[PDB]
Amino acid sequence: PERIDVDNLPSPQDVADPELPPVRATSWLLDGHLRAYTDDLARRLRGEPNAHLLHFADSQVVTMLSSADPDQQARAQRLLAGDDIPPIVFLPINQPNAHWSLLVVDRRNKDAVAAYHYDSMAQKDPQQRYLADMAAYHLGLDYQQTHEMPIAIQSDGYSCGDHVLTGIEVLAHRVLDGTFDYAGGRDLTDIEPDRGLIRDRLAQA
Amino acid sequence: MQIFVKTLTGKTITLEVEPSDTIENVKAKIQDKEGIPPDQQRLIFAGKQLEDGRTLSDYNIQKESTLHLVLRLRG
Repeated sequence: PERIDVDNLPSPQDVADPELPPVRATSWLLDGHLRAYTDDLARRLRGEPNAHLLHFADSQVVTMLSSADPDQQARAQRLLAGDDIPPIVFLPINQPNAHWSLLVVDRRNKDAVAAYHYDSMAQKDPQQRYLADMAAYHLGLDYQQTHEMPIAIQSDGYSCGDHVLTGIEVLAHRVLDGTFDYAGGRDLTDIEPDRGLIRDRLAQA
Repeated sequence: MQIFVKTLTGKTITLEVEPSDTIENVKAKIQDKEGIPPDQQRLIFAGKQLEDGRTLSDYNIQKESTLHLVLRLRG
């Protein structure tokens, strides 16, 4: 006996991590940090016009798209590419224990889907675009059509996560203003990430 | 007794553990088999995260149980 409660368990990626280390001035960002930031952002945009078009994807779900288990990758596609899923999706792309980069997919036009990849590294790694291609491939897109877009070049070896979070926040406010669609609307050449503001968001959330 | 550990990329890791084994000890076995340091491993069972200082028996984990291994991704 000694019955164990299994009534309505969360999926593994939604289980909390109470031992999640705090972020500092020079540490690399973790996936738990990225999600805490986007969970708070989605809350700050709630009720604003056009906020219903955005969806910030969990990085763990981005990796499940390439899972060898077919049930897992099907769950990821239901979470990222369904009829009730917002058409503008932000996918964090992780090179394990190395780098972070951003991939955006816009599905407003179902007969022509646009994809944008942002990589803040000075000399780009072919392996990073490869992982962005796998994500688009598993989302039913042609990876050859993904655009390699401009973003501010990191001047340290730890703020690639900051560039990802800042680009997500900056672009989201452009969807709210309607400037996302102007010429150069998806250009992030002039962003300036702020470690202190990011730490502030995580504290007061 | 043999337990199973499933990652989110579709890999199952099998282990030969004892009920008296600690959570930290199980993680070292996973390090031995896959090279992942224990500072990155998050073991999950019945939708709950396991504390390093408890035992497999404390969580009523029986033979052939399935655990989830979620990683702390960094960059």
